[PDB]
Amino acid sequence: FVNRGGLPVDEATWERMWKHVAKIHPDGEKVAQRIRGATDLPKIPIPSVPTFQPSTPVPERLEAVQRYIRELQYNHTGTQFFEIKKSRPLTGLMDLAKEMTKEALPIKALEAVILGIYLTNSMPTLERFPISFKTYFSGNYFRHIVLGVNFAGRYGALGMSRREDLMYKPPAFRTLSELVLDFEAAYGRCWHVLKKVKLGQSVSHDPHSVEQIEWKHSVLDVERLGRDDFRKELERHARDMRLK
Amino acid sequence: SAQQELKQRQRAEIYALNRVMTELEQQQ
Repeated sequence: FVNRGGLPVDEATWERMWKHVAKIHPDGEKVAQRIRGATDLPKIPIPSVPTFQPSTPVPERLEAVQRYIRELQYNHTGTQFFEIKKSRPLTGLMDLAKEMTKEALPIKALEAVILGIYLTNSMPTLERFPISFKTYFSGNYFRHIVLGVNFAGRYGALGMSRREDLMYKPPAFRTLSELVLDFEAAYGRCWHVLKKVKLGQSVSHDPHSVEQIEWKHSVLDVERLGRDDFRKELERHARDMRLK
Repeated sequence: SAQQELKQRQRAEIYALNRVMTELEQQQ
C-alpha cells in the first residue's frame, strides 16, 4: 500500500493502514485499540538534517548521511507514506526528498535512494548512481535498490534495508564489481539467488535539473552472463560513468 | 494550526505502530 494523497495522510489511506495491521499482526485489532487516539504516546524528535564543515572529508559526511537515513527507521507499517514516480524530473524528486526531511516518517529502499541524492548534491567530488537488485528465494522474486557512490576512485553505497549488509557500504571498494559482489555474498548468506543487477548513470548534483534518473543504463543477467562476463560488464559500466 | 496538530498526532501513531510492527517482523 502507497499513500498517493501526500500529508497529512487522508482518512481513507489511514483506515486502510489500520485495516492492513488488523490482518498482519496476530493481535491486530488490540494494536489499533492501544495506539489510535492514545494521549500518552512518545514525542518523536524530528531528526536534524546533517550539515557539513568544508573541512570534513566526504567519507565522514556519508557516515552522517547514512545515520540520518537510519534515524527515520525502516517502514514496517505496510503503508509507504511518499509516492515515488521513478520517471519524474530530478527537481520533482528533490522536492519530495525535502518534504521527507520536514515530515520525518519511516522510509524503505527507494525513498532512501532519493534522500541520499538530495543530501549529497553538496558533494560534487562524489558520483551517485542507483544499483537495483532482483533476487529469488523460495519460489518468489524480491526487488531492492541502493545508491552506489564513487569517491576518489573507490565504490560504496547508501540505502535503507531490513538487513545491515544490504544498505551502507563505506567507499573503500577498489572496483564496482567488488562492491556488487559484496551485495551478492550478503544475499547468498540469507539464502537469496541474485538474478539481475540494474545500474544507473551518474545523477546531476543540480536539484533543479529537469533530467530523469537513468535507472537501467546497464541491466546484467547474472546467470546468463556467468562469473567472468558479469565482472567484465560491471567494469564496463564503471568506465562508462568515469568517462561521461 | 489544525493541519499541523493532525500531522503531529499521525506521526506519533505511525512511530508507535512502526515499533510494534518492527518487533513483529523481528520474530518472523
